[PDB]
Amino acid sequence: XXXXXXLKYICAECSSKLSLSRTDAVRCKDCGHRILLKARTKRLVQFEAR
Amino acid sequence: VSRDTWNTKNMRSLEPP
Amino acid sequence: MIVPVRCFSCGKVVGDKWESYLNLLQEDELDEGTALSRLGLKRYCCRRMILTHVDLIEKFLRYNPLE
Amino acid sequence: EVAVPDRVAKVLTYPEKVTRYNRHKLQELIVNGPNVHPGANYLLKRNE
Amino acid sequence: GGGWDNVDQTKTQCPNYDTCGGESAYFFQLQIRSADEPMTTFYKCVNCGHRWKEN
Amino acid sequence: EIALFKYRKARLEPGTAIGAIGAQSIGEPGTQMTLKTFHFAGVASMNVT
Amino acid sequence: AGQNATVAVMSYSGYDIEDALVLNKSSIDRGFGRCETRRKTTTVLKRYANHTQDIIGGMRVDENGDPIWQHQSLGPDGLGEVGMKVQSGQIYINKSVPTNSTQYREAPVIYRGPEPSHIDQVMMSVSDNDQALIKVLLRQNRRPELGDKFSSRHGQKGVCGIIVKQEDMPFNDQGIVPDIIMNPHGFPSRMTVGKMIELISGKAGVLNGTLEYGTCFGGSKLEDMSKILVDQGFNYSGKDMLYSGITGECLQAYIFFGPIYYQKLKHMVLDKMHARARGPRAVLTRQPTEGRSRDGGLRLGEMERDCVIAYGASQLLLERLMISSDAFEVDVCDKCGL
Amino acid sequence: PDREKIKLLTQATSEDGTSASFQIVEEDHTLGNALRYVIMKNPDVEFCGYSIPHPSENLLNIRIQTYGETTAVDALQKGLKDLMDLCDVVESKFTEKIKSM
Amino acid sequence: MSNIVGIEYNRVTNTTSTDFPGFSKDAENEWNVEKFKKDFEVNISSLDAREANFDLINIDTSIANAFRRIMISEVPSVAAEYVYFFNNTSVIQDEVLAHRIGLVPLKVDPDMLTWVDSNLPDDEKFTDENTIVLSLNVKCTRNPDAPKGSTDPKELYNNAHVYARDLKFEPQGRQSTTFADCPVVPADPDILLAKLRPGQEISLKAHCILGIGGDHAKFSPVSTASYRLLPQINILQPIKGESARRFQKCFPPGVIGIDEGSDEAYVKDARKDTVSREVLRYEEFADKVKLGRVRNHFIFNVESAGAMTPEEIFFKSVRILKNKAEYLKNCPITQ
Amino acid sequence: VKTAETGYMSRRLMKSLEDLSCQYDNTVRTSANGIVQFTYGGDGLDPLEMEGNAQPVNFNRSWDHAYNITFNNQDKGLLPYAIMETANEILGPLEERL
Amino acid sequence: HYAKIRPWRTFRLNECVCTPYNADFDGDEMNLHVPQTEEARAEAINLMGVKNNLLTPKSGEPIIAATQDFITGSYLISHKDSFYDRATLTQLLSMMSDGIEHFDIPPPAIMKPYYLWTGKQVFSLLIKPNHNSPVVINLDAKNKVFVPPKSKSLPNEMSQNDGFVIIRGSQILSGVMDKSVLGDGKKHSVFYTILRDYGPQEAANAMNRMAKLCARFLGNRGFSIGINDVTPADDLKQKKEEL
Ligand SMILES: [Mg+2]
Ligand SMILES: [Mg+2]
Ligand SMILES: [Zn+2]
Ligand SMILES: [Zn+2]
Ligand SMILES: [Zn+2]
Ligand SMILES: [Zn+2]
Repeated sequence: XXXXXXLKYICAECSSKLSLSRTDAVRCKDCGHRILLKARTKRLVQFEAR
Repeated sequence: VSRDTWNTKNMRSLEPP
Repeated sequence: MIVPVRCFSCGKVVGDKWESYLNLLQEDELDEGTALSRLGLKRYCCRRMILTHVDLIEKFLRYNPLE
Repeated sequence: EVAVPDRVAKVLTYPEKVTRYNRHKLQELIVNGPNVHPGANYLLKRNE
Repeated sequence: GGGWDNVDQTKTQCPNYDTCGGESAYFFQLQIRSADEPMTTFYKCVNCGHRWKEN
Repeated sequence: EIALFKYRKARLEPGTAIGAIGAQSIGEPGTQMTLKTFHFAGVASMNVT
Repeated sequence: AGQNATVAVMSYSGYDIEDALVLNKSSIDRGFGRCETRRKTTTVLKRYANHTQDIIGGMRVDENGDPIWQHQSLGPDGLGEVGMKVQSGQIYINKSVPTNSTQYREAPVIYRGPEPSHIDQVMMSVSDNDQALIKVLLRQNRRPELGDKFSSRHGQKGVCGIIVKQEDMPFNDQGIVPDIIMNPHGFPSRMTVGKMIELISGKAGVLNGTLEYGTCFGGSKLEDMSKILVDQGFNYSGKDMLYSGITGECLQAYIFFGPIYYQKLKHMVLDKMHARARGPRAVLTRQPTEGRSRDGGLRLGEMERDCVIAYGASQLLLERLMISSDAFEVDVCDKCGL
Repeated sequence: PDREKIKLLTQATSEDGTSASFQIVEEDHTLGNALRYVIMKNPDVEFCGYSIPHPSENLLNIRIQTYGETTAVDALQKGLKDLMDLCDVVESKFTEKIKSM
Repeated sequence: MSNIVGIEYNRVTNTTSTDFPGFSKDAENEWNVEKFKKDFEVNISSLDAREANFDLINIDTSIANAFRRIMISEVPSVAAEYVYFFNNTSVIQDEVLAHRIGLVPLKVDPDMLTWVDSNLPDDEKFTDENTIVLSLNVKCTRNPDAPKGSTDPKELYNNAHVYARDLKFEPQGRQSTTFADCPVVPADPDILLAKLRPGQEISLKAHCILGIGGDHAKFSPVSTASYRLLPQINILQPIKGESARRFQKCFPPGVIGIDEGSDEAYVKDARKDTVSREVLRYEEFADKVKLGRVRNHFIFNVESAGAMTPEEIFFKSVRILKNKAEYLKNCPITQ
Repeated sequence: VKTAETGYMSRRLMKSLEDLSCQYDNTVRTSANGIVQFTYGGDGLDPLEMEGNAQPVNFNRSWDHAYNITFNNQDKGLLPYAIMETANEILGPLEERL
Repeated sequence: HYAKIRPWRTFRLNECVCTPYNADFDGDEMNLHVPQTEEARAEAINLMGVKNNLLTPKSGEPIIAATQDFITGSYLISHKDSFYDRATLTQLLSMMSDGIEHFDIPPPAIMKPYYLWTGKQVFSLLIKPNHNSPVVINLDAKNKVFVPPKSKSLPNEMSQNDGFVIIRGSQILSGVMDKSVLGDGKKHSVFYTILRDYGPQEAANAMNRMAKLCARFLGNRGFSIGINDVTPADDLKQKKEEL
C-alpha cells in the first residue's frame, strides 16, 4: 500500500482563548489586557528532519 | 553475538536507489 | 537550550544522558569528571557535549504563554 | 577563473545575439527558460 | 655622525644580496594593517642601506 | 636571438595609458606608508619627512 | 554565544588559506553552528480625518475553495497563520487602505526573501493613541553554509571555505573528528598564543570534567593542564597522532587537536549575496538604485574607472559607464548645440 | 547497462592504450584509493593515481599508465577484479571468526 | 622501518605502504590471492550488541580506510526524514524538533525497507515498503497532587518531559504483519526530545526512510567507526631500578610492567598504549626505547548507533566495497 | 589613517596623468598632442617587460638558458675569437642600422 | 576572469590571485561585473585577464603567485628529506594534475636499496610533466633563508642549507621551493621565468598544477602548530634570565 500526507486568540498574560467578533475590541475579556496573540495554525506544517 | 545475520537476512537496503 | 541529541563530532547519542548526569551530580553527588565517565562519555567531544551544555529551555519555560 | 553562484548566474545574464552559429544552443537555453541555470531570462525579437 | 649601534638589528638577508652580503637589518614593527590582519615589520640592510618591509 | 627578442618585446607599445599606469604605480605605494614619520629607535638624526 | 568546536589545527584541503575555515559536514548536520534569525514587521491600521481607517480583510479563494497562492498562509483574519511557511511573494499581512484617506486599495505586506521564513508570532494590540497595531514575527532557521563567518575569541575570524564529509576528516585513535579545521598559518604572524593555551586548557578541562579558567594575568597553569593530559594518556602539548580521513595513513606531523570556543558571527552570506541585472532606477539620474534592499547596482567609482583607463579598455569604459548605467538617446541640433 | 558510470577520457588517452584517464561518477576517495593500491600492485602498471577534480562534483578521474604488456583498460579491469577478490577474502575471514568466537 | 610506522618526538615516519612491485629491484609483493588469503587475519577482541573490537591484520591502509569510510558514510540506516506537525505549542521550534527527531536513532532493521524513489509525486512516493510512520502525541497538565512547593517538574506536571520512547510506531498496510514480531522503537528511548509546560502540546508524525550518512549524519549507523594502528614499544636496552619506575609512569597504567627478580622493565601490553610519546621527552630513555606503530595491523572499534549490530555494519561495509568494485567492472566504458 | 588616506594620492596623480599615452611615433604626449617625453623614460622601454634590474634583459639567465637549450655534448666549441666573430656578425647589422 | 558556475553562495577564487586583490577570505566581499557587449567583453578578457596580468606594472615583478599554504606545501615537498616511492609519486602527480595529464616518470634519484624519487623531482615534473610539454626552464635563485656554503670559494648551490635553487632544463637540481622562487616580487621566480619564456598560458598551467598539488598534499601529509612550537627550551630560560 501507499501513504498520503499524514480565529482563536491568546491573551498575552492570562492565556485565555479569545475569539474576536466582527469589530468588537482588541482587549482581553477576562482581564483588561490589550495584547493578543494568534493561536498556532490548525493545519499541517511539514518539515525536513535535518 | 557471534551469530551471522548477513547470511540469513537478505540485504535489500544495499541495492542502489 | 535543550541538550543536543548527538555529539557534534562523534554522532554518539548524548541526549539520553543529560538527566542521568544531573541525577549523578545531585543524588549521591559525584565529581563532574567521574559522572561523565560513569555514563560512558569517554571521548572528549562527547564529554564537552554534556559538560558545556546550558539548559536554557528551563529558563525559557518560565515565560510559558499558555498557562 | 572565478566561481560564480548558480543563483546569481540565473539573474546575471549576457545578451547573446542569435547567429547562424549558435541558434540551436540558444533554442535549448530558451526551452530551459529562466528557472534552470543553463537557460535564459529574456528574449528580444529582431523586429520588436 | 650616527648612532645606529643603538638600534635593533635582526637576522635577515636583504633582497640586494647579489650586490652586498648583508645578513642584518635594523627593524621596527608597526601594525599598519587592520586588527584582523597581523603586524607589519620594516627593515633596513646594514650592508647597503636598502630598506624594505617584509610585512 | 633571445636577447634581441627580449629587447624588442620590452619596447613601450603605442596606445599604452602610461600616464595612468605611472600615476597608479606611484600612488598605490603611497597608501602603505604612514602619514606620521616613523624612524628606527636610535637614529637621532634630523627629522626630515 | 558560541560552541566548543573540536578543532584540528592543520593545513587541509587547500580551502582554508587566508583565515578560511574547514567545517565538518555531519557536525552541521548534528546542529553545530545551527542558528535562526527572527525578524519583526510592524503595521498600524491608522484612522484618518474622514473617519476612515485601514483594514486587514482579505484571503480571497479560488473556485476550488483553496486560497490563491499569494494567500496560502494568510488565515481568515487576513494575518498570516502562526507556524505556516511564507515563500517569497506571499502575503502575511493583507492590509487595505482607503482610496480617499468606502473603497479600499490593497497595500499588503509581501514576503521578499530568497529563502522562506516561518510565521512564529502574530501580535494584535493597540498603542497608547488608540490605534491598531499588528506585529508579525518571521523566523528562519539557518544552516552554516559556505561563506558564513566564524571567530574564536582571539581575533582569528574567517568564513567557511569548505564543508567536508566526516569520513574525509582526519581522525584520532578514538575516532574523534574535528568540527572545524583552522590553518596553522594564522598563528605565526598574529601571535595568539592564548588560543593554543585555550586549546590545551579546554582539552584538559573536558578530560578532567572541570571548566578551566583563562583569566587575564592568571588562569589555569599550562603545566597543570599538561599533567592532566599526560595522566589521561594524551601528549602533554595537546598534539595527537591523527590518521588521514582520505588515505587512512598516519599524518607525518602531530596535529594540535582539542576544543576551542567558536562564535558564529552575524555576517551570513545569505544576507550579503546580491545580484542585479536590470531593475529600479533613481528617476533624477536614471541610474540604478543604491541598496541591496531596493535591488541596487554596484557603483563603479573613480578608482575603478582609473584602473580601467590604465588597462586601456575604451570600449569597456563605454559599456560599463554609459551602456550599462545610463544610455540616453538625445537629440542634438548641429547649428546650436542645444 | 550503465553508460554514464565510467567514461574513458579520450583527450587524456595514449595511442594503442597503455595510458588512459577514466572518469567515474558518484565515487570518491573510498573506491579511488583502494583501486589505486590494487592497480599499483600490478607489475605492468607504471603509473596509477586518482584525483577528485572538485569537491562540488561526485566525480573521480583515475589515471593508469602501463608498459607495453597490457592496456590501461585491462589494468583497470584486473584491479577491480582483484579488489573484489580481496573483499571476498576479508568477508570469509570475518564470517568464520564471527561464527567461531 | 620495514612495516613499522616511526613515532619520533617531532615527526611520524614510514607512513606509506611500500608493498608493490616497483618499490625495488625485487619486483615482489605483486597482487595475488592465496598470499593475501594466508597472510590476512581477523582477531575479534570483543563483541557486544552495540560495540565490536576486532583486528584486521596484514591488510593495506587504503582497504581498511575504505571499510571505515563506508561504515561511517555509506551503510544505509533508517531515520526520520519528514515531520508533519499537527500541533506544537512548546517552546521548541518546529524545525528544531524535527531535527532532533531525525537525530533520534530508530531500532528498525534495514533491508526490511526499500529505498524511496525521488522521481515520484509526494502522494504516491511513500509506500509501506519505503517508510516507517512514527506518531507523537504528548500534552502537559498540572499534576493533581499536593507535593512540596516548586519541586522538580516531574511530579509537578504531567508529561513535562517528552522522550524518544513517546514516538509510537504506526504500522501501515502490510507492516502490521512484517513488523509484528519486531515493533519499531527508538534505539535510545530516554533521549530528551522536548521539555514543556502545562497547556503546551506536541502532536506530530514522522516518516522514516532509508538513507546514507554521506547525505545526512542522521543516517549514519555508527556512533563512531574507527581504527588505530597497533602500537609497538621496543625496549632496546634494559631499564631497571627507579629508572624503570620512571619509564613505566610514562605509559598508561598497564602498558609495560616491571619484572620481579630480573627487575627490568618489559612491555606488558602495547595494545593498551595510547601513543602520547611521553617517554620521548626525557633524554634518559632516548637511546633505550623506540616507539612505533604496526602499519598493517588495524584495531577496529565499531560502535553502533543502535539500528544494527556492529558486526553486521562491518560486513555491510565490506559488501559495499565489493559491490561497487563489481558494478564498476560490469559497467561498459564509454568513449 | 591609511584607510582614510587611501584613494587620495592616486586620485590626484590620476587627474594629473590621465591623458598621457604613448603615441605611434614613440612620443609621450598630452591629449592636446603636446610632447611631454620625446621618448618614454628616455629609453622607450615598458617597465612591465624588464627582466633585469630596470633593464630589459637578464644576461646571465639568458646565457644559461641558451646554453642549456642548445646543449650538445657532440658539438664543437668555438675559439674565443670565433665567439666574438659570431657576436659581431649578428650585432653590427643592427649597430650600423642606427 | 572566466566564469565557472558553482552551487554555493560565494564568489570563489584561487588563492594565487588574492594578492592583486588584497583579499583574505574573512568576510571580504568583492564585486563582479558582467560586460554586456562583445567589444567590451573581448577588451576585458584580453587586457585585464588574469593570465595577462601576472606582473605588477609598477615594477614588472610577479604579483600572482604562491600564497602561504602553497609555499609551505611546496617547501615540504621539495625538502631534502622528502623521498617518495613509485606509488606515492604517481599519486602526487595525479593530484597535481586532475588525473588527466600524462607524466614521463624519470629514473629515481635513489636506485638501491629502493626506487625513491625526491620532492625536487616531483616539482620538476610539475614544471615539465612530459616530453610534449615545451616548458624548459633554466634558473638560478637564492632562497630567502640562504646560509652561505662552508667556504668562500665554494659555489652557491653548496649552501649548508637548501638555500640556492638551480633549475637546468626544467630539472630542479638544488634548493627548496620557497617564497622567493614561487612567490611575489622576485624576477628569478619559477612562474616568472615560465611566463617570460613560454607564455601566460604555460605559467598559469604550472601555477594551477602547483595549487592543486598543494591543496591535496598538505592535508594528507600533516602540518600543524602547537604550544610546543612556542615553548622555549629549558636552557633558553637560564640564558635569557642571566642575559
Ligand atoms: Mg582582514
Ligand atoms: Mg579581510
Ligand atoms: Zn486576559
Ligand atoms: Zn563524540
Ligand atoms: Zn644589503
Ligand atoms: Zn538648434
